[PDB]
Amino acid sequence: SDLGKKLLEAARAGQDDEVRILLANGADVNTADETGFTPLHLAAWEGHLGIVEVLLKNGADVNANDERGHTPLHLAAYTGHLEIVEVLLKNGAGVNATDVIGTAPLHLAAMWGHLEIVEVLLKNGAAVGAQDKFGKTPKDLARDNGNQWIYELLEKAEKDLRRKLLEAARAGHREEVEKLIKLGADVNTADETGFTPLHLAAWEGHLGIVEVLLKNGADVNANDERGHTPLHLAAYTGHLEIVEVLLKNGAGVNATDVIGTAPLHLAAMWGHLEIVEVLLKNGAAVGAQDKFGKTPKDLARDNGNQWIYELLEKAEKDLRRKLLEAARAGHREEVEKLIKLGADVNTADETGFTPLHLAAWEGHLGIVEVLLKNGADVNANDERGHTPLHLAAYTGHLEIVEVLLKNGAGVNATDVIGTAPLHLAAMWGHLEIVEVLLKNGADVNAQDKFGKTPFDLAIDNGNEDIAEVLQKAA
Repeated sequence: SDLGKKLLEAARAGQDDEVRILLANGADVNTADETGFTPLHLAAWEGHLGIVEVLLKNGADVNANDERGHTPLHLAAYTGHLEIVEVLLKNGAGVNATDVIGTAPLHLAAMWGHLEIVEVLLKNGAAVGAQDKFGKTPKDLARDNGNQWIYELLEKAEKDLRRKLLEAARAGHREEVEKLIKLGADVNTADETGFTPLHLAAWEGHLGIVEVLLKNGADVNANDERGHTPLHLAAYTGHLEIVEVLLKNGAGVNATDVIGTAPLHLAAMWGHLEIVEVLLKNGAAVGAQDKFGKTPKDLARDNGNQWIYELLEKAEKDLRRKLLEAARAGHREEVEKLIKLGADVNTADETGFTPLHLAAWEGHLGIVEVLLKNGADVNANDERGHTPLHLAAYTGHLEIVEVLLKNGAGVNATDVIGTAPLHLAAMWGHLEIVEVLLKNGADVNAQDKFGKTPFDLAIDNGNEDIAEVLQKAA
């Protein structure tokens, strides 16, 4: 619009009567130049109050944005035209509008020292905590630029939001909380002992506030000065719903304070059955001990929470059963985790088979290595007196024999019948394994219950090759 082009220049120039003529003619009040500036942008950037008010009466978009997100309120605050600021807000300007850099009007007012404008912007709900791409707040800009009066004004406002926020989270003022967050309050501020608004909201049982704080980016796993997370406090005080929300939002179900106390310790200690079930269902480890060696089960037993003791006792039994089943099936992932939850690595079934036994019998070298480094007894015996090395030689798992011996497997161990690993290897014709056993110092003269030697068993089973080797070894 050529007519709108002259109106833009008429606003930059400041000719009220010329503008009035152009408004009665009908030239678009929201004309825009190449950048995106409208007649109301320039009336505010130059400081023509009367013109501004007149454009507002003809419905100039109070929140028009140029190609970089600058509104008329940005420009008025930049240049320091207080009368235009107050007017623009009277027409519903966005007090917290930000450009593509995240700069708000309060950034500009604070930087250039327009105290009166700063006071007004705050009176209309400006967020003191807003940060730009450089991470600067209006307080930091004032400070860095030497506006001590303004810096102290904003430093005092931030100090008040942190205090009022914490007091609201601890008091249950869901509305007051949501308000203070809009005003820039640091959602992750911490009191003298490190408690955040989330700690307090969980400690006091304000589910609503816990939901708001999380939606706004609160650290769900925030630690006080001693390692207590909000999940700790929710379990301590016993707020099922909060415990659920936190876990849904990524809470550390096994987080431990400086005393090794986890949330499960506290639920069991203070008899919060429902929360105990939620924590176990979400991966809580039953084997965790505090600095006194007490597990969650010890604390329920010591504190008289029997039904909770039963559940934890069952959970322990279930993990040691699943570990045996995982070791057999060949599920390294299931094994590794079950070991973390607290599954006894040296547990045994009815036969006396341990997870290591099952792993050697089924030929799961991966799972074998996991158990060994986790302290699995290499020379564990079953009712038959079998060692994992026995089962390995029985089945021909070469690599599992090497790893077992590597980790100290009794090479000359004998079962109840006196059978040794070398007997099995020669009996079942595992040439390569016979070479490893003898190379690892295996007894060649060993006799079983029948006086038979590994060579004799190589004869009876008719493995010439292994026979010639045992014959050469002797």
